[PDB]
Amino acid sequence: KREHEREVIQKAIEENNNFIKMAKEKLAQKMESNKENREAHLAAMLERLQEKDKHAEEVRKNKELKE
Amino acid sequence: MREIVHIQAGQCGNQIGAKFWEVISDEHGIDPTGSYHGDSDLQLERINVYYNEATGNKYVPRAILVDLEPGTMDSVRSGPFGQIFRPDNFVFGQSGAGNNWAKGHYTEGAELVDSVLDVVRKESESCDCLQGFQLTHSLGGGTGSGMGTLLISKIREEYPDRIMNTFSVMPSPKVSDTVVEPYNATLSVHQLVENTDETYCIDNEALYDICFRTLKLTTPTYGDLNHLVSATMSGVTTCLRFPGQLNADLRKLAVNMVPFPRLHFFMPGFAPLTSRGSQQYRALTVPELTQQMFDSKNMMAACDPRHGRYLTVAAIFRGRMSMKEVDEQMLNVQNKNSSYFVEWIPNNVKTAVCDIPPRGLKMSATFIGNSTAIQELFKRISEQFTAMFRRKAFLHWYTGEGMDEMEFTEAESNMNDLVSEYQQYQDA
Ligand SMILES: Nc1nc2c(ncn2[C@@H]2O[C@H](COP(=O)(O)OP(=O)(O)O)[C@@H](O)[C@H]2O)c(=O)[nH]1
Ligand SMILES: [Mg+2]
Repeated sequence: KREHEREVIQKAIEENNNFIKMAKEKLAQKMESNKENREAHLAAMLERLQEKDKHAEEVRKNKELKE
Repeated sequence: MREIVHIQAGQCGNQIGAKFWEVISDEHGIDPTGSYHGDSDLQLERINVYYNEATGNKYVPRAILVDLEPGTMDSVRSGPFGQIFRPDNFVFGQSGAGNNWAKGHYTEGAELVDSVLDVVRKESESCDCLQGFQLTHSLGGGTGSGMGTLLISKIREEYPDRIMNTFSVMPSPKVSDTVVEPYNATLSVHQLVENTDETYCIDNEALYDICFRTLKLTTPTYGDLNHLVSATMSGVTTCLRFPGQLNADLRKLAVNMVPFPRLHFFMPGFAPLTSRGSQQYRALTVPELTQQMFDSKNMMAACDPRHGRYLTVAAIFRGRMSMKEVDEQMLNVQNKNSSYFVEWIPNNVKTAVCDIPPRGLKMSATFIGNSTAIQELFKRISEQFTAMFRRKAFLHWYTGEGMDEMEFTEAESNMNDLVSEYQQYQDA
């Protein structure tokens, strides 16, 4: 009986720690995946605007090479 | 053997426990100071059973008060007889047990139990000859029930040759705090069946019905219920406390009352049934005491005695009366109703008389029966347990403290075994 009582309290500690562990890890994966996605959505927007400057350079270039 | 160590656990345990010490203290002439101020010598002859003498000459209850919450123990300490208890015998945690057997038995109670056993050891060591232990608790909550049965297991390990007895309050939906009471009660019974020698079943169903139907109290409080409990308790411990021939210690009571080790759950009865404060003026005749004490309506466990058979009965008559008339009336009951007393235990009804009546009555009778009808009590709890347990309802309160469903399954099966074991002897 004493050994059984020891096992029950250990089970309870183990499950409470597992819940804390797993909540800590799911949250950290979520905050990481989110930072990455936000960043990739911004990098893509900035790249699209980068291609607009590259097209405007090329258009001014195309003007001057005509007289 | 002389000394009994008393343990009261949880809200119910400590509330009935305080009333018990109040009632027996008045009978032994002890006042709130711990000072004797009585006339008779019968009062002091066996005072050592329940009281320690510490020079004064003052009398200190051999009583340990246990809870996981401080609330009810502060109530006791500033209560009427509050000053009498040894302050070191107050053992409390802070966090409570939330009506949860698993918290009392496995998590919160485990944290507190060693401190209780230190106080038990300290009391046990001052004893010439410890008889054993009595515990007052309920089965429906978490502390009295879960921690109370933890304590019993640990007391049995450290004192395996001592008698363990309980006054156990069984829950009822009629007077109920939580839905989990049947879970807590089933888990507790499983323990009681293995680790006590004798258990007085105090049924909150019965106490409610007596208050409602018989005492004409339209809304019973705990106070009203406890008045019946403290009268029954005073009655069942009379032969332990006063000079007397039979059932005079805890082991002799067990030997006469318990024919098979598992069947040790007793139905107490009391007569006359009185309410608090309001006095009765006409004393009862010996024939009236004897008829009322055996009446289902005077039973403290809601079981119909005509639905089973009596294995053994102890009867205690209190007051100045005719012992010849007692023998005759006691003999009359048995001869009139002989089919209700098992024929394979000869002379299974024993009677004691004590001269000292309880406060406020000139005559009283207390009944202790080992009937196979007690099975009705366990069937009722079993039904309530299964209604929930088949949908596993409310179980998360228990698995959250480390328990598996298996433990519930085992506790249920053992209680069903007890039921069918009673049915075995009701038909033999
Ligand atoms: N007869 C009686 N029953 C009580 C009393 N207090 C609580 N109960 C019952 O006891 C059970 C709850 O247990 P309680 O002792 O309050 O919880 P604990 O402190 O965790 O042991 C329920 O069945 C209540 O109906 C009381 O003073 N008298
Ligand atoms: Mg309570």
